[PDB]
Amino acid sequence: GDVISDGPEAPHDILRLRGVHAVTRYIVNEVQDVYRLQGVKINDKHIEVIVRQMLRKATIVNAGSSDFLEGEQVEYSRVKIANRELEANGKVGATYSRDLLGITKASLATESFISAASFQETTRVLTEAAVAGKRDELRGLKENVIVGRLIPAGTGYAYHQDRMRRR
Amino acid sequence: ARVTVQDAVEKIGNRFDLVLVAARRARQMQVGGKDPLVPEENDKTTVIALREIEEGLINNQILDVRERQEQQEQEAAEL
Amino acid sequence: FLKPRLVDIEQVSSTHAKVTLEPLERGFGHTLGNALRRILLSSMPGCAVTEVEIDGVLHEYSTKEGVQEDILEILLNLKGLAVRVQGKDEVILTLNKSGIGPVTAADITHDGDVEIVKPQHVICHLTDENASISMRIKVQRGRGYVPASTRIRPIGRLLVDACYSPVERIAYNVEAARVEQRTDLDKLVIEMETNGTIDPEEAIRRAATILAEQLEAF
Amino acid sequence: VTEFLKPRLVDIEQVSSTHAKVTLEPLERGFGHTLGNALRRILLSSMPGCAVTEVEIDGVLHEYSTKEGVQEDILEILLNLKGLAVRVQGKDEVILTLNKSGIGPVTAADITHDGDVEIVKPQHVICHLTDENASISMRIKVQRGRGYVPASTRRLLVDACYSPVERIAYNVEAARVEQRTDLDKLVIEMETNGTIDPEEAIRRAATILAEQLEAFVDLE
Amino acid sequence: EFDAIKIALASPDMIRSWSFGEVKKPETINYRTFKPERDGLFCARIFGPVKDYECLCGKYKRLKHRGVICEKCGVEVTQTKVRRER
Amino acid sequence: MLNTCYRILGLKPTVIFADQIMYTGFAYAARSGASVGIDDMVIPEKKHEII
Amino acid sequence: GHIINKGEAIGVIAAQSIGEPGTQLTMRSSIQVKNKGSIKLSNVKSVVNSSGKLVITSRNTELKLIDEFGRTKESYKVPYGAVLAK
Amino acid sequence: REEAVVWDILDEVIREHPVLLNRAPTLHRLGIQAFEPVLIEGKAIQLHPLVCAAYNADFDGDQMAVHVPLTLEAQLEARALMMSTNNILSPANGEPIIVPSQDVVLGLYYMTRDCVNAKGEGMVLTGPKEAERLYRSGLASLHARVKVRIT
Amino acid sequence: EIKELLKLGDLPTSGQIRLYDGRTGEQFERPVTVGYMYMLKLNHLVDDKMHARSTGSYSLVTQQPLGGKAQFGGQRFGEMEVWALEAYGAAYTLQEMLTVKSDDVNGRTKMYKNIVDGNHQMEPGMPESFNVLLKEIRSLGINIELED
Amino acid sequence: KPLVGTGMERAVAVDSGVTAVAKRGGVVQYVDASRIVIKVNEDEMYPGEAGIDIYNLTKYTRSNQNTCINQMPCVSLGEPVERGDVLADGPSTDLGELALGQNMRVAFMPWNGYNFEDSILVSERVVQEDRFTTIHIQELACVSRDTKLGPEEITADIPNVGEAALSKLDESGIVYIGAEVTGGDILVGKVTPKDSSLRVPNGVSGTVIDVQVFTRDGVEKDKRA
RNA sequence: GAUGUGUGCU
Ligand SMILES: [Mg+2]
Ligand SMILES: [Zn+2]
Repeated sequence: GDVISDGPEAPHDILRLRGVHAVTRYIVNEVQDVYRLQGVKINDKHIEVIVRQMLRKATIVNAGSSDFLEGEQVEYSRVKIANRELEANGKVGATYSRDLLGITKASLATESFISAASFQETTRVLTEAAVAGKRDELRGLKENVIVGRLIPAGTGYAYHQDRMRRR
Repeated sequence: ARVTVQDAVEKIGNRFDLVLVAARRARQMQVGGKDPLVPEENDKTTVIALREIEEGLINNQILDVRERQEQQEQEAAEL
Repeated sequence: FLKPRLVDIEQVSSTHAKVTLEPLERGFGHTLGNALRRILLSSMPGCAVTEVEIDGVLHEYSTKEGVQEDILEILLNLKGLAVRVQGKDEVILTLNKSGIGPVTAADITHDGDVEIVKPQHVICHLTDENASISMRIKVQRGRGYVPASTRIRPIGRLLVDACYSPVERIAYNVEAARVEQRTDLDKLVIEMETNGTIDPEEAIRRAATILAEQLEAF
Repeated sequence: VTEFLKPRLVDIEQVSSTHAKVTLEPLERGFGHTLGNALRRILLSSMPGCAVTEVEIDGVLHEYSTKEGVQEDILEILLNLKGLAVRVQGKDEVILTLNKSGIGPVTAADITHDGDVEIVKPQHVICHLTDENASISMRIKVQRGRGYVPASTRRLLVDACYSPVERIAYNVEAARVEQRTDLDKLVIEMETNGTIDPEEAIRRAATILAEQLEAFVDLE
Repeated sequence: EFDAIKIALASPDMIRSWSFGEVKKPETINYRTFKPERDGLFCARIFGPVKDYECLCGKYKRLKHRGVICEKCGVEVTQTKVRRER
Repeated sequence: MLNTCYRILGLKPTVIFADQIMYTGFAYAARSGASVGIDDMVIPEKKHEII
Repeated sequence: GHIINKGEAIGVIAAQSIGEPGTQLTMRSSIQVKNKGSIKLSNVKSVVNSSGKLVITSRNTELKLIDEFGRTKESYKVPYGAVLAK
Repeated sequence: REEAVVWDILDEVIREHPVLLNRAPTLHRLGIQAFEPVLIEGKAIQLHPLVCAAYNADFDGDQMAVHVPLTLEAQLEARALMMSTNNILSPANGEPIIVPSQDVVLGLYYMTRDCVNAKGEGMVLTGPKEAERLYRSGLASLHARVKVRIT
Repeated sequence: EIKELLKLGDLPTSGQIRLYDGRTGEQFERPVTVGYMYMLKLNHLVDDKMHARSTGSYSLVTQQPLGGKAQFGGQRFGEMEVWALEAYGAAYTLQEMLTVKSDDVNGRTKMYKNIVDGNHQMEPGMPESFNVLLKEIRSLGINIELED
Repeated sequence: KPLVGTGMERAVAVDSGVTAVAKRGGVVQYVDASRIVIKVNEDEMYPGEAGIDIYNLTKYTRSNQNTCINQMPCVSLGEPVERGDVLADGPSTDLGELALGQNMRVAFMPWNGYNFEDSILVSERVVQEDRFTTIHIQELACVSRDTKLGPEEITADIPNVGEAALSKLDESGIVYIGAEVTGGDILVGKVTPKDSSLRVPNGVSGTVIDVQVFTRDGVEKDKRA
């Protein structure tokens, strides 16, 4: 992580060398510099939120007792839950390397091909979804708006939880 | 009369369950025949329900208990 | 307390006059002056033209061969006519005129129970040697401003917005009075400017009547 | 064309007495302010009453001093006297005395009666004492006048507040008859100093205003 | 009523399964008495009746016949809203 | 002042206080005639010398 | 003014907050210690010079001005090969 | 035909039924707030001054959009979540968003300010009410320097 | 020269006179700037901009209310106002904004009947503009469908 | 006129054409609300066919923006004019000098928050004096096409209508020039062989000032036409 | 109804 040259760093080097808290601290302090210069007050919770959503994928280093590929870029939550159920048994989990994608690649690379198709590059998404024979579980806020049911966010939260526990 | 819903939110401490409880109660007063638990001052059903939630004498548990009690009463009278 | 009385009415012109009220206790000059100013500006009873029937005219967006003005400009000049009908509260004046020249308000064949207070008031100019207007101007009494688009039939009757109000400007001034052995007594000079169709003394007496009649709630 | 919407007192909603709040409607358009402001200007500064005009204390002859053993300063005793709301009968001006001693508050109930001179607030505090030897006594000259008369205009002098209305404040808002577009609705909020009731001082002000409009009213 | 949306390719048998007919003549409404053609991009037979609960040839006009395929033009008397689903 | 009313007295006193501030600022801004003229933009006596 | 209620969209009230002030942003030496206190050198790698003072030999070094209480009050970046005054 | 009875019937279908008021670029969420309606004569949607900051709405000619919450849960949401009273802090930072501005503050500034001489600069008042009774009568200047007795 | 011309009238050279309040009769306790400004009436009239709609005609292919004021049309609850309703948490206002008073043709008349029946309750369905999307995707060679 | 101008009003309001400007100097011979007649100075007349020249002013007619463009004479009978000086004023000019608005007496002051952000507090005398009142004409159209089941004619025979509706239409079916109509009234009667009459749009008042019929050839006429 | 053009407003 120490500098072998000089210049501005890219927050993937920061990510994979100095960690994840280093890159959140970097992105937060930088966008907050840009705002604070103009006298805009924005609490940091919000920038930490968008950063969290920029760290969702995770490449795999070694499979282990799991069933992911080698260089497959799986989501971080799938890895977390799979390894947490493996360590519940006696097996040994999988080691991963966090990724960091911009807000435009972390949206097209989410788990629902209806969110992605309604965001951007519709043809490019429906093609890959069609050949991969994908399947959308209807779970975000935008798919429940497109379809026409309650968003799972406010009062729709109570509704959707009742409906999910009914199965 | 009603302007602010702060007290009703303090009673049902979520402000998202407040909406659902008060909506259940107001649809009781409006579609159903049930009458207000508090003297209405020419308020609509929603404000009456919110004002009941504020004076304490209704919430989700109370509503569910009343509903179960009256269901059992109707079933008993059904013979 | 003392009481004010109308001690002088200096009618300086045919339109604007100055009434005087004295003596007025301290701090009452402004109370009475401004109550009377607001009541005079708002609620005095006047007469105003309301409907006009020019002979060969169908609508107000047309012209008449011979007159130098649209029918709309004629309607505005009529809307500014100062008349003082005396017994009724609705009369129909009949203007008939032919030949080159202006058409002042004097060319209105008005009755006994009607008084045109400004006979030089132009209405429209006839510019042809054989051109003649014959209109039926319906004057009536009212209050305030009542537009044509808010009241309540043939395709002849044109409607003009009626501004039933004689006073145009009211000012009032409060200055100490000369009572033989007393000071701190005021005097209220109400300098009003009507359009001619009302009397200063009658204006002040109506204003005070309306004020006291509102106070009669208690 | 001489018939106006004549109002009537819709309600006289009274907060704790001497804090009434009248509302009269549907008052004609723009009459809210003529009426409200005429009554306000009369109630405020032209309305009769009695009030403590001056006062002499035995052991002090200057507004900036201090009598020993008295908690307050004379500059604050004069304030405590300004608020002394008092009713006097047919006499125009009278004098009262406040001989007292002992540790405790000196309240208006400790003034010599003087017959018909009546104090509305016997709980009104005038000064506090701090010694069993501390004795205070004062001659308060109360007097009848009109309105408010400061002391800079006029043997310590007290700003004489002759009139009862402590705070009058109207507020005109919009109200509608069955169809007429926008009328007025006068909402008057009066407090008095207890020596008179609000729903009576409003009527006294209306009487004062009406009697001025009697030399030139049409009697219609 | 449904809890997921599945996308996939479409097999020719499935595309025939969706279809209610076959389109073979490249002609829309006949620029005449404005009725759809026999086997054009509009067709009362394939896609559905043009007017609600009425055949195209004019042999049935009421709800009482609902469901009967006509014999002259084979336009099953049914709703017209099925021309946006078939 | 509004932000400290909100944290000491809650939400309802603040919603009532904000309207009072509004009406009583409007009243006493109108009641002051606080206009703007040309003699209010006063040029310094030292602008010529500095320039 | 309380902890966040379970079940409420923070990912939307976050992006709205980070994106509403967008229309307000644009689109188109020596270390002068300022206050009273002590000095600390983060990651010191230095040596005393023949001039009697210290010279620093590590690029990541930081100079912290600490208040007399113990809290950090100022922080500057000191380059490679910079002679100190104290 | 707008008979004289489809009013107050209307003044009653309107009593405690909020309506949403949206301004064109809804940049953040305060750009939709639900107000209770007051029926006015005219064709302009009168809009309280203290919500203009949130809306970012001057009155130089911009337009708003009313929506009507029909169902009953939508009214209780427009009242318990969106009512313009429930939104006196900004969700972007803990800063207030009901901030008086630009005339409410020139008024409160001209009022609460001192001039070193005035109509009555010595007098010792006996409370706020006497201060008002004196200013209104023209016996003291709003900028005088008095000694009030406040509790 | 402006001040010289004011003196040639008889007006105060400061351009500011002492105005009185019209409704309380007392001075504005400052001289105010009174003069004559040439005002224009831009033709953004208000009775050309006021529009309201409860129910009118609805479009043809996507059964939504029509647009604009000539067609008795409704305001566009845009894509950015959906995020302002999602932010608040108002999940019922949003559902009725995109189902009942908008595409869903079968549950859009049940709501009219409920409303003029004394009931305020929606039996919502599927926006008929999602079925248009399904048909336009299924009319490419792409089998898109709903599971169970 | 503007009291505080720039001097560029007499150029802008003359070079834009709205105004009726003299071609050859002379003496005004006859001034009507809708025509001016200039008797040309013989110093500027041609050798043959001396005569005069006539300016037909454009009375109330409709501009592209549905407003009134309407010339009115600014000269008087028997009065000399020279070349290139206005004889009639156009829309929003005053004596041949651009005038876009009115001069109103402003007071710069806060007034109880009615001019809060950028708002304006207009007196009631500004609307009593009808000085910002504008005029706006709008043409409504009704075309009679030959549909199937036979063409559509403009007769007044309208089924399922009260007599209050057909009260304003004349016998030919079209409205009377001068009929103060309001929202919903019938302006033209057109019949669909099974009714697509032309009606006043919602909330637009007016007074019918000009009815105007066109016809192709072989269609004989109607008395109105 | 679709599209385009243009103007304008935020
Ligand atoms: Mg703007
Ligand atoms: Zn058939």
